[PDB]
Amino acid sequence: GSHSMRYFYTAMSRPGRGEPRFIAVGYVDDTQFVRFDSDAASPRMAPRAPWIEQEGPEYWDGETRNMKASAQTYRENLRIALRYYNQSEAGSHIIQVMYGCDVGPDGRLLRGHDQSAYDGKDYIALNEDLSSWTAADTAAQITQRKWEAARVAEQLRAYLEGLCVEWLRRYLENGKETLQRADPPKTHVTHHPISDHEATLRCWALGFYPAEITLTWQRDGEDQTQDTELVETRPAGDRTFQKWAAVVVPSGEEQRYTCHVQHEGLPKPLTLRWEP
Amino acid sequence: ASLNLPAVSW
Amino acid sequence: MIQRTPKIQVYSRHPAENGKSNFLNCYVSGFHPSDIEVDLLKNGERIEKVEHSDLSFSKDWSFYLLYYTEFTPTEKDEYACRVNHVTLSQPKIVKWDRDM
Repeated sequence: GSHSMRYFYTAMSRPGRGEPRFIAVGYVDDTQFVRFDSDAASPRMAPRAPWIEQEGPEYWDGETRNMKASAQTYRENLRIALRYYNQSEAGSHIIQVMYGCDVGPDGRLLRGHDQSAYDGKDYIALNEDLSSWTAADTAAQITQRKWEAARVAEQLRAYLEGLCVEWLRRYLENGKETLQRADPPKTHVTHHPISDHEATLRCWALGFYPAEITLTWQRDGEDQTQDTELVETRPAGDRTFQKWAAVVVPSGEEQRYTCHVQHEGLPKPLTLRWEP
Repeated sequence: ASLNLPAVSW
Repeated sequence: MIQRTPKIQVYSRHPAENGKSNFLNCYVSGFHPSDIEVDLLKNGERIEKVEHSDLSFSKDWSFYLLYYTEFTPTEKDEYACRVNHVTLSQPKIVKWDRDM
């Protein structure tokens, strides 16, 4: 199917406690494959998936050099942001960045991304054209002006259409046994009385990959969106994900409720019910 | 592989 | 600035079966800023050597982390996750419930 590669950077200042920490992680789809942490005893870009381990020392040395350079850039950006927002040197602040590419089954670019935040709010984003920027406020407009003058968007576009897609295709081939395998959810419905008058039906999905899934309850064939409790999809720790959806139902009406599961590992959506 | 973007600051 | 308090889920990697080794997970998400303190507890006491995932974040910029440790459930033993964050006036304890 379709696939993505994403890098996520977090830079966190901590006045009085040294220089800002810089952490980077890389993902293909929902699989982390690299990390870098400036607080490690010996900072290096390090593998986090088996299929990246075969990259040679030139790869790891180059990625480590790039992360060290990026840490320096984002430490400077934290100082610049203080000026742009008229902020004191006493507070802790955070820059976040996400960038990468999405490809289709043919491996061709579907779209690229490059967006940043300051203190958890949008700061600046590369538009889908990979040629212009959206600035969230008058501070980010200063950055936008600098990046327009230096034709930064052209450099992002070159990466996103070139090396980003090329490396993603390589990783997908090297990791094809996992990255190109969908694991369908294992599903069941549980029932727990809450009183003499009502019971909870909980529809479970376990063991699935990738994380995207839809779990819905219907009553008499109508979606129960506003009466369904839906937990956030959560990692199991073995690459797979878990989720549940619950509804409170009148006792004796349980068979009027059906749970519907959609996942890319299922050739057809599943319908299930409580099976006493 | 990560983006190598030298000499670009906010 | 604006801060966001963590969501917390405590659960096992595999369906729990007494006497069968498993992993106890505490997933914290939706929080900002990123500093957070997470302990896994066995009968109220902190489990040593718990590991955690590398810091990452969601499309809305909020952070998430998985804390985890190997464990063997029993009928007697109670497990929980204890979380502190700048948004919380005191630590929040969420008990492990096998049906959640």
